[PDB]
Amino acid sequence: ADREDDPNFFKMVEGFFDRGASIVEDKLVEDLKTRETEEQKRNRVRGILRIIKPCNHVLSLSFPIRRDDGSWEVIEGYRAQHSQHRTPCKGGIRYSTDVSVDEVKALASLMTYKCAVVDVPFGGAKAGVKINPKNYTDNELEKITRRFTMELAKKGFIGPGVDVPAPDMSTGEREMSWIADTYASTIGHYDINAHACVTGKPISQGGIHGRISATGRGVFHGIENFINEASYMSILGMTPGFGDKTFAVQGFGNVGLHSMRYLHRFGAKCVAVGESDGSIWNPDGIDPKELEDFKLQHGTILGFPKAKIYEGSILEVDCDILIPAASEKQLTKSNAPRVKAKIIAEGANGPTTPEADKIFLERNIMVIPDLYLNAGGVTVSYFEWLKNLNHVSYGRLTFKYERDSNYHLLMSVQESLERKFGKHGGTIPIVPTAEFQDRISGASEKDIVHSGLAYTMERSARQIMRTAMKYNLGLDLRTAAYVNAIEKVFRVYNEAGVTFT
Amino acid sequence: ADREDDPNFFKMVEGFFDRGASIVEDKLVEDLKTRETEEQKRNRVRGILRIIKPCNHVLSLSFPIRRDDGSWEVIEGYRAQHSQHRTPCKGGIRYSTDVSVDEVKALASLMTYKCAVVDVPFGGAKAGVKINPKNYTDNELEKITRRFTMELAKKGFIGPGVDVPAPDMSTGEREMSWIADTYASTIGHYDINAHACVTGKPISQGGIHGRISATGRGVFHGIENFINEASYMSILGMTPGFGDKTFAVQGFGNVGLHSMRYLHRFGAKCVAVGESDGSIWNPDGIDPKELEDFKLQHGTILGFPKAKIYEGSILEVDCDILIPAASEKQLTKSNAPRVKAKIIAEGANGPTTPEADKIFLERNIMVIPDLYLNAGGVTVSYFEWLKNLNHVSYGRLTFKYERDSNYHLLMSVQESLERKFGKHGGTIPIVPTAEFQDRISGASEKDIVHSGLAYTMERSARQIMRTAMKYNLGLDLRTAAYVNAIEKVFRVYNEAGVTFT
Amino acid sequence: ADREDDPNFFKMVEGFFDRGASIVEDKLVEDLKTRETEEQKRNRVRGILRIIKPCNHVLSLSFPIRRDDGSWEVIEGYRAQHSQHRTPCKGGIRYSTDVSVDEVKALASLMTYKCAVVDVPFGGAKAGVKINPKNYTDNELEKITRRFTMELAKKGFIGPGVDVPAPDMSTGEREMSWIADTYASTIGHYDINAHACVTGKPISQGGIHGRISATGRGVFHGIENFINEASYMSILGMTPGFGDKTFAVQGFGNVGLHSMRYLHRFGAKCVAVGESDGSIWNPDGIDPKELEDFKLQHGTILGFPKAKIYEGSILEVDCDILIPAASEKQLTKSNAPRVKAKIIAEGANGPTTPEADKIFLERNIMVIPDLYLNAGGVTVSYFEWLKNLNHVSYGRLTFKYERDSNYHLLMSVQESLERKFGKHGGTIPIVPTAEFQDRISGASEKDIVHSGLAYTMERSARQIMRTAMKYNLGLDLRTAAYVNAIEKVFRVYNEAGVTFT
Ligand SMILES: NC(=O)C1=CN([C@@H]2O[C@H](COP(=O)(O)OP(=O)(O)OC[C@H]3O[C@@H](n4cnc5c(N)ncnc54)[C@H](O)[C@@H]3O)[C@@H](O)[C@H]2O)C=CC1
Ligand SMILES: NC(=O)C1=CN([C@@H]2O[C@H](COP(=O)(O)OP(=O)(O)OC[C@H]3O[C@@H](n4cnc5c(N)ncnc54)[C@H](O)[C@@H]3O)[C@@H](O)[C@H]2O)C=CC1
Ligand SMILES: NC(=O)C1=CN([C@@H]2O[C@H](COP(=O)(O)OP(=O)(O)OC[C@H]3O[C@@H](n4cnc5c(N)ncnc54)[C@H](O)[C@@H]3O)[C@@H](O)[C@H]2O)C=CC1
Ligand SMILES: NC(=O)C1=CN([C@@H]2O[C@H](COP(=O)(O)OP(=O)(O)OC[C@H]3O[C@@H](n4cnc5c(N)ncnc54)[C@H](O)[C@@H]3O)[C@@H](O)[C@H]2O)C=CC1
Ligand SMILES: NC(=O)C1=CN([C@@H]2O[C@H](COP(=O)(O)OP(=O)(O)OC[C@H]3O[C@@H](n4cnc5c(N)ncnc54)[C@H](O)[C@@H]3O)[C@@H](O)[C@H]2O)C=CC1
Ligand SMILES: NC(=O)C1=CN([C@@H]2O[C@H](COP(=O)(O)OP(=O)(O)OC[C@H]3O[C@@H](n4cnc5c(N)ncnc54)[C@H](O)[C@@H]3O)[C@@H](O)[C@H]2O)C=CC1
Ligand SMILES: Nc1nc2c(ncn2[C@@H]2O[C@H](COP(=O)(O)OP(=O)(O)OP(=O)(O)O)[C@@H](O)[C@H]2O)c(=O)[nH]1
Ligand SMILES: Nc1nc2c(ncn2[C@@H]2O[C@H](COP(=O)(O)OP(=O)(O)OP(=O)(O)O)[C@@H](O)[C@H]2O)c(=O)[nH]1
Ligand SMILES: Nc1nc2c(ncn2[C@@H]2O[C@H](COP(=O)(O)OP(=O)(O)OP(=O)(O)O)[C@@H](O)[C@H]2O)c(=O)[nH]1
Ligand SMILES: N[C@@H](CCC(=O)O)C(=O)O
Ligand SMILES: N[C@@H](CCC(=O)O)C(=O)O
Ligand SMILES: N[C@@H](CCC(=O)O)C(=O)O
Repeated sequence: ADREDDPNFFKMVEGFFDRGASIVEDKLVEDLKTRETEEQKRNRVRGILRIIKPCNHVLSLSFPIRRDDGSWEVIEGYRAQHSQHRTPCKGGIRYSTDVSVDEVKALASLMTYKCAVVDVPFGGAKAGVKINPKNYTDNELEKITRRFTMELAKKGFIGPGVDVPAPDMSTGEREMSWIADTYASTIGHYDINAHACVTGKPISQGGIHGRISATGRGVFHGIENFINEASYMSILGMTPGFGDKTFAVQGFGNVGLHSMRYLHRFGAKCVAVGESDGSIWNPDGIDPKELEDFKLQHGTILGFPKAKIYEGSILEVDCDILIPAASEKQLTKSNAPRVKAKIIAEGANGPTTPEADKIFLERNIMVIPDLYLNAGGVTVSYFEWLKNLNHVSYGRLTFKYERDSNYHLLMSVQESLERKFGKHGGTIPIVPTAEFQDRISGASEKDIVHSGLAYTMERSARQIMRTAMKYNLGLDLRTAAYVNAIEKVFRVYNEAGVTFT
Repeated sequence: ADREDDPNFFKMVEGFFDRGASIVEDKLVEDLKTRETEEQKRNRVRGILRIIKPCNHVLSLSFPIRRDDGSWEVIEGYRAQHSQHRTPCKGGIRYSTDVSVDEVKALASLMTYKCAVVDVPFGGAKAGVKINPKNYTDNELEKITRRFTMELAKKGFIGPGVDVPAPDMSTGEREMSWIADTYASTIGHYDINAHACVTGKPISQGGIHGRISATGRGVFHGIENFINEASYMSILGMTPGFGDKTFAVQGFGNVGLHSMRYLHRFGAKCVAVGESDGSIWNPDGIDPKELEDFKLQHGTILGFPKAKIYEGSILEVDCDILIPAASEKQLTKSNAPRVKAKIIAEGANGPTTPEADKIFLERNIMVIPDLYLNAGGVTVSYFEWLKNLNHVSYGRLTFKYERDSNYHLLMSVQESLERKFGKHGGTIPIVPTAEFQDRISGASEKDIVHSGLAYTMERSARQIMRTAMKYNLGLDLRTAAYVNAIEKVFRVYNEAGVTFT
Repeated sequence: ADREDDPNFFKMVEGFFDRGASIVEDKLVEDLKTRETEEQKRNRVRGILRIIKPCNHVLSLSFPIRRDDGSWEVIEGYRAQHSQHRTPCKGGIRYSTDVSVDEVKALASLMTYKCAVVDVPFGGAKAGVKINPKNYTDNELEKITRRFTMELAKKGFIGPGVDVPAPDMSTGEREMSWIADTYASTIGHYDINAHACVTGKPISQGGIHGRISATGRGVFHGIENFINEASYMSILGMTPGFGDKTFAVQGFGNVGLHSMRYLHRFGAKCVAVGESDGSIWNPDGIDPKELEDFKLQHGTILGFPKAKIYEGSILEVDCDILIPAASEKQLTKSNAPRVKAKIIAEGANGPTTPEADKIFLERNIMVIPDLYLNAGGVTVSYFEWLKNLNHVSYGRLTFKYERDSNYHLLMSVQESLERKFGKHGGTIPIVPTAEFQDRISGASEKDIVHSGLAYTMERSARQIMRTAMKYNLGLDLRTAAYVNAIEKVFRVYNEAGVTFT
């Protein structure tokens, strides 16, 4: 944590909101066309916004466990539900000591708008267990997450139609596998959609393919849709395309390692990798496989053979693209000036504070907002949820049909050409290309996740790019997204009677 | 609020706990008799205590209402569940702007031990809606409490087997009548015990006789069982009995008005009555029926014809018995020295801070602790709960039997005496006394509440007086009660496996 | 039942398991990637296998039915749930006097692996009512199955998210229609997915097209994918293709009649048909839609005009392909030597005992295992289940789109060719082939069942073939399938924490 700029997390995000609030508030009053045409439209709007910003529910949990050494410990744990204009709430579970109600109240709110950015029909939620996960044995962490699932389940803070958790900092597949099992074996025993209570699940437990990457893949597509618009690259003095760029990732978690993998593939070059014990560096480039294989073996990126051990801030490392994939409030009033880089891809949730945005705005540094960029996490989870509901491995019912159907479709173009060019213009093979033989049978689960994600990272980027053009926000993409979010979330409340009254 | 001594409410009550924790800690290790005789007994005790102290659950609510003037307002609202060693949780709903999570986390904990004092089998809960209730119209207050019931019901913070609210500051019958009706008409629709979700209900709604008084009646019984022990009255330099005492009540609510009524009856004089706008005074005595009739008509005690307004603190009024029936943290390090008086009957929840107890201890001033004294509220509610479970007006099935049975019992003593004293002994009428003609048919609902309350304000004062003798606490009755509470609450956790693990 | 080889049914199938257990045990330890790398990877593999083998749950039912003649009779009835690594359990209901807990414990286990073979996400279950169904009137059989549904429903052994029965020996559509109706009208009254509690339902009740055939269709696909692989036909000394083969089916039920129909169509020629009263024979060929018309009219295949009555065991009939579609344990140590045939297509559940496999292995006789071959039953049921969850007749929402879309797609190939070949080159009709006019609108429910089944009988055969090659099992396809099943079922347990603990 910084101190010069360590603003309250929930209020910080409220700040981002209140800015989007004003910028559409005119439009919201404008298409509202009710009888009560006045500034009653405005106060009907300025009331519904006041209903949105604050969280609907927060549950606080002091629950015991008996540690491995026979002793008793009390665990603090929180789950804020921000909005519910879409049931079920969505949002991850975070294991840290930083965990605090305001931090979960903040992340939850982010999930509300984040889902509104990428048109996932979930209300925002989040949750923290206030533990250093390093300091508990795996059996302790199991007994902790299972118990946390119970106490959440009993008070209505996890359920396929109510609230669907997912992984986050220091939680992943394993934790999610437990959360399902408890709910499936206990309270959700008769629930057919029981295993749809939580995403990020291991594939064998009902998870969806590519969800672990997913968030990092979406990070790729988010940087892409912008870095391949010279209209913005003209404003950063950079060339369109990944081919020649250099980047740096703070954090090497599920968002870091996979944001590094998907860029080091589709073009650019990793220069430096951070972690909560220090960074490594190499301008020549760092291979993600080698580094990952070194973090698996030795549990730290430090001491990488093919990269020095950068003294200094990772956020300041000279590069093109800075990807904070760590915790929040990392770029602040004080270090934001020194960031030497040109594109900020917020992988992590709110890693940049509003005072860093004002600097980055001035310094013509493009911050790709947290709302849009890591929405790949929720999007693929949103798929993992529908998979759990449709109870089929996607593609299965149809494969040998849009296959045979296409081979017959092709055989029509063929017979029709032969049937005009005689036994005596030849035989005309109509045959799938190489990059159609791989789609000849249609959508597999692998593919849907990719294209389903690819589509809405692209679509929702233009939805931002219009709005940044429209209201003339330029490189203030953060305000552009919250404008879109505030509008979509409002549409629900407006056409609803707003409350059971 | 004071500012020399305005300690954190939850931590304040934790303070009272930690004191009781140490004093029995030895005994708890003592009767524990496990295989693992050590100071694992002590750490197995000190762990279970660490599980008790902190609340199990807190739910935080920002829910909208439409005010009367068509506008939207967001309402903040909290319900901490302290313990659950007894389901269902019990505890009131408070309407104030003082409402804060720490204040509800504090009161909830008090309800846990309060129920343990008077052997009510409920875990402690409480709840606040953070509104000034006077600033909302009755229609607003209705759709505020109804909505608050919903959001509590949905997240599992109200239910006959889960959590049973009750009235408190600025809530009473009317609110409770709403809380039932929503739950009964909505979520608890099929629940046979639906109307058992909340106590303090109007009699016509399933309430129990004398519940509104109840808390103030129990306040009478509590002062009584002590003021009629010269062993304590020798230590205060005061005479046993109510007949000659004078008393002052801060606050004129459900706890004030009825603590005043039940003492001005069974003996002593009212000298002064406080309220959040000032106090009235009259050493000659103040009649509760006249005052109440003046507060009903004019909505304030100020300007009472037969009592001027008192210049100065109501708590400092010269008198025998000080009854704070207001909000908490009223007697503090700074005004506790000046308190004229000799018996402090804490009607309100925690109206005295731990530093005031230090002074009162020194100054030989007997503070009758909040745990024991206002437990009449929960006790009669506990009856109101059983009534809604037994679905019978108490006494109904038996009246004309323990009636006819007694008249036949009497007719046996008679015939048997005649059957020995022949003719020439006369006829010997055996006839109920006047007081026994009123009980000839047995327990009515009125009576059970009285004696059922009377019993356990007695049986539990005993249990405190035993323990203040035992561990030699003298006039530290507050520590005496927490000693009983901590022991009873522990007795559950110990014989339980402590957690599903 | 045989005498020399009548092994315990559950232990028999355990035998098939334990064989597959050892063969992958090495691999399972191999890809296990834990840092407890020892031969304690082996013992936690050996533990997880020990958890798989035995059934999780068996429910035993003595329930009364009143017969038609006013009298009372008690009905014995069992439902073992083998595994639950996939909810909901799947598996049929069998009406026989052979029914015994061991026999249901056995079939249930088979359903677990059977679903793992063909990647249906269900745990294995089965159920028997211990009645001779011919000895009860249809109104008796109705009140029997309805009552059996209740007692199963109440104890949690039937439910769309819990356990989904289906037909089996002496049960079919009619019984399944009842099972739905009771649970739809009673316990599942509010359940939206109520009618998804049971498959095999009549089409009008929520059933899926072709489910009655389905199992026999899949029997066709199974024999096919092998008999069209000369790599195995070289090993049996037989020619690839159906065109010239002769087969014999023991049993003429849902599995027999439709295994006969789908082969007598797509090539080969029925030689003999068994039933529980004797067989018929005709080397010239037997038409299924004469023999069925004779069984419908006369309730027996015996005395078929165009086929004499056969003089000995149906299993011993000289032919190419032996299809046991009867009860289990039919080919044993004693008659397995004299089976005069080259391909054994286990339609029935476990019709061949492990000692018969030992002979068939030696005698180079290919047994197509029960796991793989009749998995068409569960597969189409698995479709019937998803249909009742998706609440739409498949294909409906899209028909007139992938139709118009294709006609527009074709119109693009056309206009683009015309756009290049001018008025000079003519008009170039692009027109669907005959085959493709029947798919022009896309997947109907009929088609999905076919291709959806066709695919996975074809995707899962070529998971067996490329495990029989891998671990060199040759014509031991039964061990090859259990190797796949044990692996897929393992994977869930491994990545799960394995139990609530
Ligand atoms: N798992 C998922 O699907 C999603 C995660 N996110 C966000 O990504 C961010 C974190 O990524 P995770 O997925 O939880 O992976 P993670 O929890 O495994 O990442 C943390 C790793 O990076 C290091 N690290 C943590 N904080 C650091 C800091 N301030 N400075 C330097 N190094 C630090 C730590 O040593 C740790 O090893 C969060 O903001 C999270 O909300 C959002 C999209 C999806
Ligand atoms: N206990 C449960 O019911 C859980 C829910 N599911 C549901 O399964 C449905 C269908 O797709 P998936 O089964 O996930 O297969 P999948 O093809 O999507 O991939 C899952 C992995 O497990 C393998 N697998 C296939 N059948 C399996 C079986 N019966 N048991 C264990 N592993 C099997 C697959 O070959 C694959 O390697 C999903 O819609 C999901 O909702 C799957 C996991 C656990
Ligand atoms: N209603 C019940 O059955 C139970 C309530 N209590 C406690 O009694 C106390 C309050 O009385 P209630 O009947 O609950 O509600 P109430 O609102 O009817 O009574 C409170 C009275 O005291 C006045 N007041 C509030 N704060 C004051 C302050 N700082 N200074 C001077 N006057 C103030 C208020 O104007 C009001 O007249 C609280 O501690 C409450 O939690 C405890 C036992 C049972
Ligand atoms: N809507 C409601 O009022 C609900 C209340 N209940 C149960 O009602 C039960 C009966 O208690 P009570 O008989 O009221 O106490 P009670 O002790 O006062 O019964 C005798 C007197 O109460 C009056 N009374 C009795 N039943 C009444 C009724 N249904 N409506 C209006 N006045 C009535 C009569 O004037 C009678 O003289 C309670 O025990 C409660 O469990 C449960 C469901 C709904
Ligand atoms: N309907 C389904 O879903 C599928 C059924 N199976 C299995 O196929 C076998 C046949 O059952 P279904 O076709 O389903 O219904 P079914 O009950 O109508 O078929 C039974 C046929 O076999 C005859 N039969 C009984 N015992 C015999 C014996 N010792 N010798 C010769 N014939 C005998 C019966 O009289 C009748 O001809 C069963 O073992 C079943 O487990 C396997 C998977 C799918
Ligand atoms: N009753 C159930 O089983 C529940 C499941 N669903 C699902 O909704 C869909 C129902 O469509 P289907 O009627 O099965 O397909 P469909 O309309 O193509 O007709 C198929 C069969 O249903 C009957 N049928 C034809 N038209 C009908 C009509 N307008 N209304 C009622 N029956 C008609 C005929 O017997 C025909 O053989 C299915 O997917 C079903 O699984 C929906 C609600 C409850
Ligand atoms: N730890 C780690 N995970 C990987 C690595 N490569 C891929 N993954 C993840 O592992 C899963 C299996 O990946 P693949 O079988 O290669 O399939 P894919 O669709 O090509 O996946 P991607 O190339 O990652 O988009 C994917 O969901 C990836 O997210 C790697 O090198 N290390
Ligand atoms: N608010 C209020 N209620 C009263 C008062 N007096 C009586 N009641 C109610 O009417 C019932 C009959 O009163 P009483 O005849 O005096 O008998 P009681 O129950 O011993 O009186 P209390 O305990 O003082 O209420 C009581 O149980 C009370 O519920 C009063 O002065 N004020
Ligand atoms: N019992 C019986 N059912 C038949 C027979 N022929 C057709 N069917 C029914 O028809 C269904 C499917 O038939 P079709 O719609 O004609 O499909 P198809 O491609 O023309 O050929 P099939 O599926 O073999 O009949 C089967 O599931 C049976 O229910 C028959 O000879 N006997
Ligand atoms: N925790 C991730 C993923 C949320 C989810 O997939 O539900 C996020 O906040 O974006
Ligand atoms: N609010 C009162 C009454 C609670 C109840 O009766 O449940 C108290 O805290 O004692
Ligand atoms: N009874 C059949 C069908 C099971 C099902 O479709 O559920 C079998 O065991 O394969």
